[PDB]
Amino acid sequence: VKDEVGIRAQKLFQDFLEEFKEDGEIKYTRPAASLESPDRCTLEVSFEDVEKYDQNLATAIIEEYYHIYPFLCQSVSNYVKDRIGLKTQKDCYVAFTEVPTRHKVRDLTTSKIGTLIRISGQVVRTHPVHPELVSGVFMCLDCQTEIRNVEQQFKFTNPTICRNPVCSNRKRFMLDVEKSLFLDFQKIRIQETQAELPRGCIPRAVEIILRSELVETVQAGDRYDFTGTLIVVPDVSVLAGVGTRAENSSRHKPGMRELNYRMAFLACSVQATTARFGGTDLPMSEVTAEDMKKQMTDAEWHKIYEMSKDRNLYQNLISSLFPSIYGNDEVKRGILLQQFGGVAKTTTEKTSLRGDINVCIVGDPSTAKSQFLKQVSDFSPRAIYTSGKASSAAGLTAAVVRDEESFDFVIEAGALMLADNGICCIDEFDKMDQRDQVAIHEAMEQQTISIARAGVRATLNARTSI
Amino acid sequence: QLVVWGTNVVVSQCKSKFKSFIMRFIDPSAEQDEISENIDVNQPLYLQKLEEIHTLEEPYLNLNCAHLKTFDQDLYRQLICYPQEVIPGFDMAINEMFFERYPAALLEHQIQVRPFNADKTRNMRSLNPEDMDQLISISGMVIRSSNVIPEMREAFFSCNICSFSTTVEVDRGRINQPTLCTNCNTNHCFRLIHNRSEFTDKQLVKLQESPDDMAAGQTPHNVLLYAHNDLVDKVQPGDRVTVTGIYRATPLKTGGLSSSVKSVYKTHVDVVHFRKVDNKRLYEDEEGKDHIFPPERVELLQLLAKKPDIYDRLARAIAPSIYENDDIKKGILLQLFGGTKKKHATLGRQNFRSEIHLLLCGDPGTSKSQMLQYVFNLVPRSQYTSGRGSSAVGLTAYVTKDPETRQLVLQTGALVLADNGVCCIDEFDKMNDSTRSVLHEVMEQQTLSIAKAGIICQLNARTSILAAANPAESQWNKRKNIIDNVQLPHTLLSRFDLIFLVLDPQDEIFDKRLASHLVSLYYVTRHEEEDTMFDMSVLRDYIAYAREHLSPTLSDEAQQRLIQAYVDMRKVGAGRGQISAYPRQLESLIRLSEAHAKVRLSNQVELLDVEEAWRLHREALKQSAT
DNA sequence: CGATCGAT
DNA sequence: ATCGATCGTTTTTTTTTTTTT
Ligand SMILES: Nc1ncnc2c1ncn2[C@@H]1O[C@H](COP(=O)(O)OP(=O)(O)O)[C@@H](O)[C@H]1O
Ligand SMILES: Nc1ncnc2c1ncn2[C@@H]1O[C@H](COP(=O)(O)OP(=O)(O)O)[C@@H](O)[C@H]1O
Repeated sequence: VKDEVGIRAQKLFQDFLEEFKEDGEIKYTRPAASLESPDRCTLEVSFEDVEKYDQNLATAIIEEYYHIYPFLCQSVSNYVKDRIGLKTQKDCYVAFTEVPTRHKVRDLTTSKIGTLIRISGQVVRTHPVHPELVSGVFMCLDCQTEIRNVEQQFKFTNPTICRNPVCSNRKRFMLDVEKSLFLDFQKIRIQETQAELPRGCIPRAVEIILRSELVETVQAGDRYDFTGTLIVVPDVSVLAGVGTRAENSSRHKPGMRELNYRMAFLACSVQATTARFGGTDLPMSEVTAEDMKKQMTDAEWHKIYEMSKDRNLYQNLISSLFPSIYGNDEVKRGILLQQFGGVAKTTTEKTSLRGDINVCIVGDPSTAKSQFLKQVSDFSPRAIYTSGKASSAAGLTAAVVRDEESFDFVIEAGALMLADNGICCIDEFDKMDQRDQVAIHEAMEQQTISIARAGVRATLNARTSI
Repeated sequence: QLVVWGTNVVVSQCKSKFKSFIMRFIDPSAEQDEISENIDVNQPLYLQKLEEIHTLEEPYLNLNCAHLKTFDQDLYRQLICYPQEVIPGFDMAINEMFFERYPAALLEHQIQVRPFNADKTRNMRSLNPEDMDQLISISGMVIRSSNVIPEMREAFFSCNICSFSTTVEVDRGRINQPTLCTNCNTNHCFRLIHNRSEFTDKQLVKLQESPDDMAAGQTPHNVLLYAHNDLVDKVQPGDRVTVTGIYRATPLKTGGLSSSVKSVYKTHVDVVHFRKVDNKRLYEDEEGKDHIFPPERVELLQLLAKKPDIYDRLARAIAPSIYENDDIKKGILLQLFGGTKKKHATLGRQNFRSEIHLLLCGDPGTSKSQMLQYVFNLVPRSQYTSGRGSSAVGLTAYVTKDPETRQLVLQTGALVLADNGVCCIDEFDKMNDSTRSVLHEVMEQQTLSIAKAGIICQLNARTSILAAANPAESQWNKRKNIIDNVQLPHTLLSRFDLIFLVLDPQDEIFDKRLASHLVSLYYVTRHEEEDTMFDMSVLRDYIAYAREHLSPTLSDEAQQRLIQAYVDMRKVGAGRGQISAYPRQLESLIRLSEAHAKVRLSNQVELLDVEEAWRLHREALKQSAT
């Protein structure tokens, strides 16, 4: 058998990181240790570390991956067995990283298969969860049906010959959805790189699939880093492929399916970068590893006490975010209170009580009232800005449709409307038409709003200030 | 005594005669034929080219049959009728030619052979039965660039007992198997899997016939082609390209529920070779790596920089022949040398690009549309749209169905392809308010954040203007300034940096000079490299190279003049319904300044740029003293 | 064009 | 078990009216 070298390779990789892996420590045992209780079966592995200890299995890896891939799961099980009293429930999801090379939609051939390469793009026209019971139990009809075998191939075939008997070899048993092997994925599409925008041809799009742990964490407007698992796609039927056709005409001595395969692509790693914020228990650049209410929520108390104690820090902070700016010193102290919290009471079922406050700017022309806020989109989280006429009243509403795509009437979102606990300010409040204006007339105060003419029980809500 | 069944060929004849022909070769196809010429090579071009290519070690030759005319055309004809039987022998001759070149060379990376040049057949319209296995070559216009597809010749196999894990490939369409693969005793049945096996790429695209070689007043009936590995996406759409191939006929399946077969064989051409035809006259694209210049050109570039005449030279080299009142072409040239890069990777704050924004506006007399139709044949990111060519969504979100996915997709735009570029634009006062409230967003923030039911985006978009706006009038009305003549608001009209005004030249006289000279320009249909020394490309890298290695910096020079004179520059508070001076002007002044220091390549500040800036201003800021 | 089904 | 004679087998379309904002 071919990949027994890969077996021993990741075996003794385990056996090394069974000892230390990094400075008397291991980076992929405590993830596995957290795994041991629920047994969720996802562990990313550094690709650098193959070159560290295994001495360039990368080229042993990055071509015959698709065939080698399954053996990594057996390797995973062999890892978990060594110290845990183990059953073979264990599985292998991977979310690979620490990989250098970054190729795009153009270097595509028959020669690109079984790799781990990292690739980006865009996210469009997403699509939902759609499960899969890939496996089950199936053989002849009478008694000899206990079948946890390898029957989980994409091309699925109930028909199996026999295990114990001479019995039916096309008449199958019935099915198992109870104690067998199942899993999940979804399916979405991707457009050409906006970092690679040439002329001429279209945005050639790729098909894409996601395993368990990858799921519902892709999203429109985001670039990525995939695996390089380009496929032979177990397709079923297609037209225009009028090449030569073949099939095994067996030995002469004294079923058919037309063959035209198409392409798609699969991936088992993501770093949805440019879309990552982190609240306060994330250790930042400047921290103080201390004890606190939570991990890093205020473990820099060692200074934040000081930044909460001075009678000077009021004015200093008023001057600690307008270094490049000079004007009055009243909005320079008031505007932060818009970003600063409100009331946050703990009280009755009377009605929603609000924390936020309305806020304004007026001024004569060319006073850099814009530059106050041009940065604020770059500043706060949740709080991205554009203008109101920067879109239509498909800013407040969605784009009103009168053609059939899914159920022929869709207004279920907007542009103001997705600013939950961030502000999406606007400019030019004087010449804008009196539609969103009277919408805001109550949408700011009574943050619980409705529409008609296309309503799926229309009840939406504003959340922030202005 | 050996030849294929339905043929009259023999392979040793063709290979031997081609080998003798290349040996009987001193580049005679243009050293004996073009004997007036003499390539200084009294050696075959072919062993010379195996040297040129194995010294380069970048394989994949090409041939042409004009070389192969002078030899006995028995090779030529029996390559015509049997090209699938005579082509690869040329590659075998190449295989021995390696040995002629080098014995131990890379004798495993293989060479193409791409002949052509018998003649145009005629054109697509007029074909016959007999031209089915022959040599054809026409061209026209392109439709598409479609996606690529593998194609097998083999499978992968498996087993249960001892793991008979094997393969076997295809001849073309007929395969064998035991009850196993590598069968011994038949311990199981045959296991076949379909992935870990042999594949080949190829792809098909559709192609037209549309030069003016038309059945005139007829739509061009179009052709079709496949592709093969080394010719796959050899061309992108909207090109005219030559074809070299062999006609290829194919049945159609009657019905489909059964295996019946229809009378009409469909025909296409296979692929040997094509001729991608390039026409990029204007100032070329922006890869950066594939454009680097030599030091010898840097000599001439800094030579150009060594002229104080350079302040006017390139502005004078803007027009091909136009010699009236170019006094703005200096103001053009600050965008020719398209702006400075005052980056904001420094503080993370306030992101003030050296935004350069100027438009031309005036009467119809000025050749704004035609000048700038030619300047479309200058600008690297040349665009040309205008009022009522495309809507706001005609600039962005070209969203609709895609039968490639069998689904609809979120899709394309216009401006984000033209970052840093220009679109020559006219008829500005033509659009709905839907557009032109986008331009406020970009002209004032140079941004975009988008929200639709599908994808929601915060992209990046940013570039500089050219435009050729017009009024609601035919002539700019005397005693009614463009302060209101062109159709815009009260101080948004004032908002622009400065639009260097245009208008008809109010002087009857000067018509005759150029009505005669620049008609004689046509009458001769050529130019002269007079004092207007039109550089072939010596102008074009001072354009190109001077976007990148330059970083204007301010020490003390080009700032302080209006930093004094702002007293009366902001005594402007007085005025009834007017528009006046504002403290955005100097931003534009610094930007102009670093721009004009781009010319002269002054890494530190230029001071004269202020003086031409003040000139630029007060030549066209006193157009409304009223 | 496929599976059923009968006998040799 | 083997062969042969038995059984049963079918798929193709694009566009016009009133309605709602
Ligand atoms: N105190 C200041 N700090 C920084 N920039 C300023 C200040 N005062 C004025 N400016 C400049 O003045 C310009 C004001 O233009 P802006 O007010 O945005 O135009 P509008 O009046 O149309 O909003 C800005 O570009 C800004 O850089
Ligand atoms: N210097 C020049 N060189 C060549 N053509 C000129 C020149 N000056 C004027 N023209 C002519 O004037 C006409 C200008 O019309 P055009 O600019 O296209 O109208 P609009 O101003 O609406 O764009 C063109 O047809 C052009 O041939």
